[PDB]
This record gives sequence, structure tokens and C-alpha cells, in this order.
Amino acid sequence: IKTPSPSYLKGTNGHAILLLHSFTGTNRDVKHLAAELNDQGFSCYAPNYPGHGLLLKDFMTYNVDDWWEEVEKAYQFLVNEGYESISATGVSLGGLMTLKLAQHYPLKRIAVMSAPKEKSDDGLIEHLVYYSQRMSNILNLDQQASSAQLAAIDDYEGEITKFQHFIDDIMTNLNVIKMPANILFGGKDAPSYETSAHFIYEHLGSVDKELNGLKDSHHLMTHGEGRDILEENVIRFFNALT
Ligand SMILES: [Cl-]
Ligand SMILES: [Mg+2]
Ligand SMILES: [Mg+2]
Repeated sequence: IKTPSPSYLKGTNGHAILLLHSFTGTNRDVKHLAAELNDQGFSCYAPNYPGHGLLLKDFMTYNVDDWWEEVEKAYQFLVNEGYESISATGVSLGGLMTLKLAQHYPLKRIAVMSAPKEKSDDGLIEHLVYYSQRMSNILNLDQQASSAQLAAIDDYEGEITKFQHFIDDIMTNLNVIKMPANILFGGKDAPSYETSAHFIYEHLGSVDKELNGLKDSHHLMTHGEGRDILEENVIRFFNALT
């Protein structure tokens, strides 16, 4: 049980793309999309947020400051490798990280999948419970081990509040994002993600921006139904760099 190492695909076209994963996910959320972009010539870097991949109690000793710091380090890695063209994409939390990156750095373009404009305490807790349940079954943890992981959720309340403020701060400042942008959501995701996507699209400062609601995509747009259409759309968007 460990947090995965980052995934760096070297390409040939001189353009680099950061790919950022979901809350409680890992970079396996973006593996296929990264590889497909690299097959088109891009360099791709998919970091893993600290804490992710660990059992729930350990996971909850990291927070949004740690996850953002890793994103900053990933961007700096690409700068230090010599890339002059750096772009970003991500799903859910990774979409939020992409927007925050765009507020900090001269990204060439961004593609944001399934970003929320707010999250409730109950919604975040439910995601932690699902993560803990899935981890325990994969690891075949016994009754007592699995039960203790869920016991620790109450002490994460302050970090949930921090996560909510992190979202709010990004959403308040979308007007500062001005590079070309592609905002995507899935028609088989909850309605709130369509509402969120419209809000994000409308508040971006970018002159060149598009909104794509893909009817057969689910929340994790990179996986499952609709994936070929999602990838075609995202790859076409980044191919405008070439
Ligand atoms: Cl999220
Ligand atoms: Mg292919
Ligand atoms: Mg609609």
C-alpha cells in the first residue's frame, strides 16, 4: 500500500500536458488519456496527490494544501525539463487543480472535466466512505481493520472545510483565466455538474472557450461509457497547439 509514483511520458512535439486525477483517485484515472495524447506526440505528466492510494486514516493526514503543492511541483518539473509550452487537464478535483494552475501560471490551454462549483460536507464524506470500502475489499481487510478506517472520518472535519474554501476561492476568480479553455461535463453525471460547468464556462475570462456536455459520459469522464468521444474531443482541443 503506497501512493503511486508520477507517470512521465516523453513525446516528440515539444508540448507538455499535465493530467490531474480525482479526489480519492490516483493517476490511473488519466492513464489512457495520457497515453493517447503521447501517441499524438505530446509529453504528458500525471502526478499522484499525496495521501492517495493509502488507507483512509493515513489518507486523512493529507489535505488540499498537500495536493495543490504536488501539482505545483509537477508543473515545476516540466519547467525544469525545459518545456516552454505547458498545458493542463484534469477530472473533478483535477479540473479544479487545472483552473487553479491557470490562475497561477501561463498555461497554453486547459481542459476541465466534471469540476464542481461547490461541494457539501455530506458529499465529500460519502466519497471518503466509498473509497475506504473499496480499499478494504481490494486489500481483503478483516472486519476490525475495515471498521477502524471508517471510524477516523469525524476528525477530518476541518480539512473538509478547507477543501470547500479551496473550491470557493478558485470559483471567485475565474475571470483571471484567459487562455483557451474547454469545459466538459457528462450527461450521465448528476445535474449539478452541468450547472457547475455552465457557471465555470460563463465566468472564465478566456476569449477562446467552449462548453461540451457529452451525453453518454459519466462523472469520471475518462473511464467507461463515452470514453472514445471524450478522448477525441480532448485530443482535438490539444492538437490546436500543433
Ligand atoms: Cl471534487
Ligand atoms: Mg489509440
Ligand atoms: Mg444542457
